[PDB]
Amino acid sequence: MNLTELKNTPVSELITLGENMGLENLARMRKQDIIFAILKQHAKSGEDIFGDGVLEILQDGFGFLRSADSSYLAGPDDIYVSPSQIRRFNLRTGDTISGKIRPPKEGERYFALLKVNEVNFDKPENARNKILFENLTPLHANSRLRMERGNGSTEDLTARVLDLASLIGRGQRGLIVAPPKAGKTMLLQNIAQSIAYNHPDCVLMVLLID
Amino acid sequence: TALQQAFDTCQNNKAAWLQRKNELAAAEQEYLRLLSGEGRNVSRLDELRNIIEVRKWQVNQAAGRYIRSHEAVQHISIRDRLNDFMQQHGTALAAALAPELMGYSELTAIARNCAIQRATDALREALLSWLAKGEKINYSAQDSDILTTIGFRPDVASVDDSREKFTPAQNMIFSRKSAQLASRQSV
Ligand SMILES: Nc1ncnc2c1ncn2[C@@H]1O[C@H](COP(=O)(O)OP(=O)(O)OP(O)(O)=S)[C@@H](O)[C@H]1O
Ligand SMILES: [Mg+2]
Repeated sequence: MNLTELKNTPVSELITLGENMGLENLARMRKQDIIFAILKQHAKSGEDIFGDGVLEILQDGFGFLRSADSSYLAGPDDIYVSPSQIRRFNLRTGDTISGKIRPPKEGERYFALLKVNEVNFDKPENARNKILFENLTPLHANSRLRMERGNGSTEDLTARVLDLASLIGRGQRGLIVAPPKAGKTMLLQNIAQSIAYNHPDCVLMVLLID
Repeated sequence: TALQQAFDTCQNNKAAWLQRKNELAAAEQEYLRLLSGEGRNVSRLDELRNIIEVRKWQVNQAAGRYIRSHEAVQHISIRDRLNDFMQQHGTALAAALAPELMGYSELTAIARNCAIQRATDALREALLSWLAKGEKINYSAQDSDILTTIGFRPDVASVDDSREKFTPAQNMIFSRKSAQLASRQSV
């Protein structure tokens, strides 16, 4: 089946479903190994298996496919991608790929990508004739990105202050300088909640380091 | 023969101002309709407000241009009617106003403009006394149709929408915004 749903499921029911349909011991190893084993056995059963994620090209033009749920770990469940598919479907680095996948055979140990059904959420042939990001000409921020929820929340005050403090728009390059113990993380919480509420169409990404 | 071109310019400026009014009204009613809706398209509302501001500035500019064209048409029509009235009654006006008029021919600029202002004052009391009867003043022979189509005064909307004035900073920012909107419409 589609590995995304089972990957998003917590470990307890993953273990119980591994054990209830013909597995020996799954409790005492990592989640990635559990997913790899259950995918291998389900593929040996014979049903179709689906995968999706983000493509990474190594230094030799050789492709892995990672999952955003695992925060792009180099887990055993990463999808094999040969350079032939990269050159034939003509992808980039960081594309979003979804399609049927192939169980590994002798000589390899990651699941291979059989066929692609969607690249960056549109038709695969439509991806080839796409314009590069660097070729795009930049501009200034035009569309206002309001940071007011409008629900009259008690904490919404903070977000309201942001609207009174600085103007944020699409394409804006923003910096928040602050010493430790100043509320940066929950200010980011408020910003993310405001983006999710007021603007549910724009893609929201929250990146954390160390 | 420039009066016909001036009339055409006034007509097309009027048409531009009217059409500006039409898309301003359309954007206004669409924005009120979206406000009446329960959608959470806040960014849509912000860009709609930006559109309202840009269209209001465009309407003000078009109204100002139309007013300027109307004044130019009135001035040129008055000048032409003045010329073809004076080419008829210049000798009579000169006979009735003679002293300062042959004073102009050899006096210095100070005496020249003193006589000019004396004559204009005298005709000022002349007109204010003549207008006592106040009969129905008719237009001229061939410019009557032009003056009727242009009208005695411009529309009340085209003058009240121009009460607000913008400093050159606002003019520059709204010109940039209008150019950006034109680029958006083109794409
Ligand atoms: N809007 C707020 N309402 C209530 N408490 C707040 C608010 N903003 C900050 N605080 C308090 O600020 C303290 C620190 O909050 P944090 O967001 O963890 O600070 P920080 O900027 O993230 O610094 P770090 O993450 O510890 S390095 C906590 O005690 C919070 O309760
Ligand atoms: Mg924090």
